[PDB]
Amino acid sequence: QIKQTNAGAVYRLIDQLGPVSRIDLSRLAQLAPASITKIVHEMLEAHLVQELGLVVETEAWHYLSLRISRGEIFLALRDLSSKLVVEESQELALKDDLPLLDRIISHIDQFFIRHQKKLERLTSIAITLPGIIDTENGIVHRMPFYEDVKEMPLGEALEQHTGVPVYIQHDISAWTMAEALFGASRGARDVIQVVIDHNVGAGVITDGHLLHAGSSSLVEIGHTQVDPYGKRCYCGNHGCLETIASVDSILELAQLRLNQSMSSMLHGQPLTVDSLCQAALRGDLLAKDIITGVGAHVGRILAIMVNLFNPQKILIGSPLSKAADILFPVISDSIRQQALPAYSQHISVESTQFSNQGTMAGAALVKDAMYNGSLLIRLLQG
Amino acid sequence: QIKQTNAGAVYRLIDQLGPVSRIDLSRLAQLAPASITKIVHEMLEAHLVQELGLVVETEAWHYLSLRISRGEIFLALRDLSSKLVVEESQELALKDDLPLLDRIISHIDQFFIRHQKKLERLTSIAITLPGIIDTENGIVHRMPFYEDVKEMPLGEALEQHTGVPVYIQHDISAWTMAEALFGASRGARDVIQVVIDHNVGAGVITDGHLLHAGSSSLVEIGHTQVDPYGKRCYCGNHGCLETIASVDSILELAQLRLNQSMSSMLHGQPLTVDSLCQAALRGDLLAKDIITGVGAHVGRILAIMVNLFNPQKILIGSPLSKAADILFPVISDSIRQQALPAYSQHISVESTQFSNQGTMAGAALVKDAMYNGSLLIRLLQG
Ligand SMILES: [Zn+2]
Ligand SMILES: [Zn+2]
Repeated sequence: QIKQTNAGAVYRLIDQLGPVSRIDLSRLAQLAPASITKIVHEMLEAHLVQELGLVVETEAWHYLSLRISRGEIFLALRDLSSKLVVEESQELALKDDLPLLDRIISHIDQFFIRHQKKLERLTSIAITLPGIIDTENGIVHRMPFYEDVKEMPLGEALEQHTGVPVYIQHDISAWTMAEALFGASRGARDVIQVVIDHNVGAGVITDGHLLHAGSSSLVEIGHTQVDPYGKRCYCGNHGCLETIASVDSILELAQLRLNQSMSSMLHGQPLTVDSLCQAALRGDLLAKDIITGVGAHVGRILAIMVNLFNPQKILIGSPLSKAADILFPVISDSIRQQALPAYSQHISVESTQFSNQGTMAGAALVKDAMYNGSLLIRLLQG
Repeated sequence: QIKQTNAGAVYRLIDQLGPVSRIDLSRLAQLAPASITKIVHEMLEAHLVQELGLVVETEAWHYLSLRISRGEIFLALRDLSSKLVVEESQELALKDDLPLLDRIISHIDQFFIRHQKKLERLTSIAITLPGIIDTENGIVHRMPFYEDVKEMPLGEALEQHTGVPVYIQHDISAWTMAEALFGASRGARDVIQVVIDHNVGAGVITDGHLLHAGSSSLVEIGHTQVDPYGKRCYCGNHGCLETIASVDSILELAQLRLNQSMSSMLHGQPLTVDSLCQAALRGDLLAKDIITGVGAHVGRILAIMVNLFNPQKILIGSPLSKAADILFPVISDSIRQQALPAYSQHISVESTQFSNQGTMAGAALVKDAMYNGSLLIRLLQG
């Protein structure tokens, strides 16, 4: 276990600083040159690492990142650098004879069969899905569009099946980790990342650490009830924030409001977050009102979170950030009016660096597993 | 450094779950039989540990536990078990000639001079107080009752003056750790402890770690907005929890509504929190209304915190715990109504085991330093 951390800490460095020397790794990782020698030599003998100084070897090593969303599975074969080999997306019908679990395995098998020739060593699967997720054990408790899913052993069934580690994460936590490693929150101690998407929620980084990291519970603010009379949520409650502020719910609402309007510009195109944001940025009062509304709800909850966590940055990750110039000040205003001035004083509401499209976040699951060394040791089996 | 972590882990499992043999510790603390003999022996030598299995030897190992409050200082001499040896309190006037740091040091000096024959080995001094605290450097940045406190190096100075380690912490943080160690939350790796007195605060442990351990910030629930039409808070915003749940506001409101409700039992006695709670339990409509009122406000925040943190235990530390039969069900019901079913399902809202009068909390600071092995390393110094 001590071995596990050390290897990962040294891999991290090679990854981040390579070309880098054995001598340098020694001081930076605070580890005896002898330990560094040992760790590095295992890495060389596995082709996890190459010489020139030390550097990572990424081509020979692949992973699958899956993403699941409403009626769709995305699959991507990628290098450990995260470079894409092949990408597919497929129908995942919402209702079917077969359990979702199988249908999933089925899609994966088809992928390997199809692109079997592009495959180098498969190291792991990174999965990113909506729902209520035990990322420790890879259990999907409940999830949004496939009503059929209850305590689904996604992680275990897939490890059993592929013989490879399965890293499963919620979309939001995955994204938070991506922004932490590669994004807008690198080397930040205290961040709250809010995501307004098909999901509503947040990841938190406190004292430099991802809250709940590698535990079986997540930050689950999207399921704090805001309407005691609202629509049923897949969590098993009703009126959850996600019910009101998810992108899909905003758009259902806009549609209903649009139906009573004959004045709105949103009548010009099919209704999409993009047209929503486009219209609001022009001063369409309906569109603006809608975005303002979401602002108020998210602001409110974010304000509570500010009082508890005292973050340095707030990252909004969302299609609505197209309308940053309406959305962000509303969030800002809530936080200023609703959190301790001393905590709320010099807080920037800023957008996320990434838009989290496709399977891009999977890289954060893998690098994370390399860095904490868990995947690393599994790899050093050979 | 590397030796520390283990030594702390080792003392920890001997402390709670002793007597326990070498080999039983080998598997529990995950260190080789050879490493488990080494650490224990040093412990047998310095007498930190005794044989029978291995028991903690504590009677002849003292620390000074300090508590600063409104114009007052509590000093108490304690067993490493936390067993009281002697306990005194002094005047600490809000304004004086000799700076506060002096008068404090001066007080401690006098304590030792006084209780000399009862002293054994002084291991450390634990200090507990309100204010903003550099828990790391023992710097008191600011603190409520002594406006003259700015950047006070309480830690540095007392160590320099006494030569013993000096652990400083905020009331609520110390209390939160004290309930997890000796109190109502023993066993939980995850706890929200809400404190409702003249101030509203909270401590949160997730994964056996104090939230904000790595900074000077507090879980400032007191300032979360519970009422967008409420009254101004000293923070500047409106409708802060504290505005309504602080014992003071509660009595303020009771006083207001009592003034018209000449049915209130609350007319026979002067208006104390206790008479209020006594009357709520006797089913007085106003008292019960007011207590319920406070409950639903706190309940709402706690619902959000549950979704944030997923604790196993919620502890209320308050005079209002006298109304637990009323306050707690209302809080429980909020959580159940408002938070993620998975998280709301088996959660206990129970009362804090201690009221944190005096110094029963310092104890946690020392125990912690004994468990991370920092004090332990110091104590194997000689
Ligand atoms: Zn929900
Ligand atoms: Zn306030």
